[PDB]
Amino acid sequence: HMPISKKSFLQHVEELCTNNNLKFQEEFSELPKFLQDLSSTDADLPWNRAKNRFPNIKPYNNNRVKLIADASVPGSDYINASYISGYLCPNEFIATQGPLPGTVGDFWRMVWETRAKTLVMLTQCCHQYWPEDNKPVTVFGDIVITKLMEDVQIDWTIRDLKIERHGDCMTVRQCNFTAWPEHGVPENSAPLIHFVKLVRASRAHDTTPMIVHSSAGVGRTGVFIALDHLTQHINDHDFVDIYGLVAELRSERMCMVQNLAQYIFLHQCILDLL
Ligand SMILES: [Cl-]
Repeated sequence: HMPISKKSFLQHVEELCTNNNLKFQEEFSELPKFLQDLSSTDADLPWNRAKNRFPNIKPYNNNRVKLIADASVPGSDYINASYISGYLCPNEFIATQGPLPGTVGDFWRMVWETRAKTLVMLTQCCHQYWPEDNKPVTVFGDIVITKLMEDVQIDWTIRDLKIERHGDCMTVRQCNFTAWPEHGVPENSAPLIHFVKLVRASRAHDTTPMIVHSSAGVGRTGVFIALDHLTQHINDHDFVDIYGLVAELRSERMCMVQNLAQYIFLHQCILDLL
């Protein structure tokens, strides 16, 4: 196993595609779904199981996002969310599922406690966890959310939200990509790549994470985080290692880049960029 040079990349992909994606499938089937010997037992505890949309998609104990715990309430520290490294720093991202109705409060508690100023939503539209224009204030525990603005563009919608607790407050920008097809991957890579760049340009200049979500927090979320890595990488280097990147992402959250179509789409994006 080795990274692939930019000059060799198209030939590499052509070889993977031949004989009905024979080698693409072989390769993708080589990647285990999860890392052997990293526990995910916290996510399997009885008091946490209803906080997971899919019983087979769980964060690892070591890098799950831990909410402030109440010692008298088991599971008060739990959300199905994982820290994921970015290209320039560890813990740049949190990969999470879109909240379940019963974990909306937990989701906003995560936003508050991590001081996250940017959310990336890859679905439409799956529970709306932000206020409606006609009911623009919502309350979860001691956290209050106020919708401040909405900006609907062709391939995404931007929403600014105020979050407050005990009078302290923060503004959070939600970047909601709206151009992902109901089935399969985007036919055209350009809108998603533009969205990746837009999100990065909007980010807070502090060490706080960006929260990225999709239904399971692994498929579309994995593609988005992988593209944010790959787009930066190819500006600094003349080789690319999508296989190794996915193996690293899976070492931080099981099943990141969940299916062969998503894996192939990452290669198509690189082809389009070169
Ligand atoms: Cl979602």
